[PDB]
Amino acid sequence: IKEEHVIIQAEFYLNPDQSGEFMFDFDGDEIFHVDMAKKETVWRLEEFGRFASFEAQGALANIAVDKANLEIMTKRSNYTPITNVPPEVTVLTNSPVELREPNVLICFIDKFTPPVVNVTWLRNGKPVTTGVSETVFLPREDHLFRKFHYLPFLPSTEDVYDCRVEHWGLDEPLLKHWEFDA
Amino acid sequence: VLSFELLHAPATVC
Amino acid sequence: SMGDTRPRFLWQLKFECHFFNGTERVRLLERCIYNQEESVRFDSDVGEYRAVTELGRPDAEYWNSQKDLLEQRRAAVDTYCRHNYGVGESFTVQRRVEPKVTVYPSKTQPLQHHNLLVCSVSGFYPGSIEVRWFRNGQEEKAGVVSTGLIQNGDWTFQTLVMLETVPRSGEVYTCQVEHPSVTSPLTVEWRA
Repeated sequence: IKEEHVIIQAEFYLNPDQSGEFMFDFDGDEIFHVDMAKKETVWRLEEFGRFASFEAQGALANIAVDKANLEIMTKRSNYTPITNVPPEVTVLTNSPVELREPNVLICFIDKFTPPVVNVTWLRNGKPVTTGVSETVFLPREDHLFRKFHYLPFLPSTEDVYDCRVEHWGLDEPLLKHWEFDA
Repeated sequence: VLSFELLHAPATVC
Repeated sequence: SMGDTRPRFLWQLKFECHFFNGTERVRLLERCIYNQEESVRFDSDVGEYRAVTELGRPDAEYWNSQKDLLEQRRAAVDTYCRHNYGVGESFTVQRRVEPKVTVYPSKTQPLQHHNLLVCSVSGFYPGSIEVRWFRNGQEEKAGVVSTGLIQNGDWTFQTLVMLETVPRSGEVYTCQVEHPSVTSPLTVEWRA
């Protein structure tokens, strides 16, 4: 029975950050999210926007309700704050690595809350800032979150990489190492 | 094309 | 800003549409989560809201006093779940992407001692797949280990399925992949 499917509309609002999110998930993959700054629908695969539509203005009104409801719930709980749950991190590649053949490093950050995280790729100890892309926070059934960050790269046996993750639940930055061996 | 639809969030009780 | 350790407060709303046998059976679960605790839920098998924790009791009571909200939620299996299933079916439910299959040894070791042969199955969708190893046509199971199914985040999956071998000259190892994207199995051989 993989003859079952699940579609989830998942939203959040987080204070004091004033951060909202609105996304749809199908069987664990994001269909789309609403970019809260640009106020637009971002399809996870670009071609989905040729096959379907979505009206982001209604999603943004839901975020206004979610913010008001968070404020009510925060008071109703007597200002009980969230307990931080730190992430676990795995680095892998899109496909088996071959010397100088383009690939993608994937930093997968999982099982954390609240949904605020600072993720930096390091190559030979130094931050690699551009070329990277990242997903929004994806929901889990335990109401924690997961997230993917991607770095296209040319494999070399001399370079080493680290995905450096900072989160309130961690006592120090988590550095997940990756390198290509001969 | 067809449009995905959302469910709207109700206001919690004050 | 540096040194931001202010307490945080989180609210999540999740609407889950569960589909059984196409859209023959549909269940909606609407969940409210404060911090990491679900407080109230609407389950279409119940048809009204129910408190999950005491924090949610006021909302279950208030929402259950609203005829309009309840009628809208009771019809949502059709107006929302089945609707959205129909919108997305052709590119989600029906999405099929064929994997690329490669085989390689895990390290360079001499014949007649232990090695791990790797069958890499890359880039497929949906996640249901069968990856099996054969030695001279006979299936090997005891020495097989895998990464498990890896979701790449981009609507593809991958997996490595590995076989611990003591390869002898002349032996042929085959990795066979069955997957809904192909009508015949994919096979890749490695000759010792």
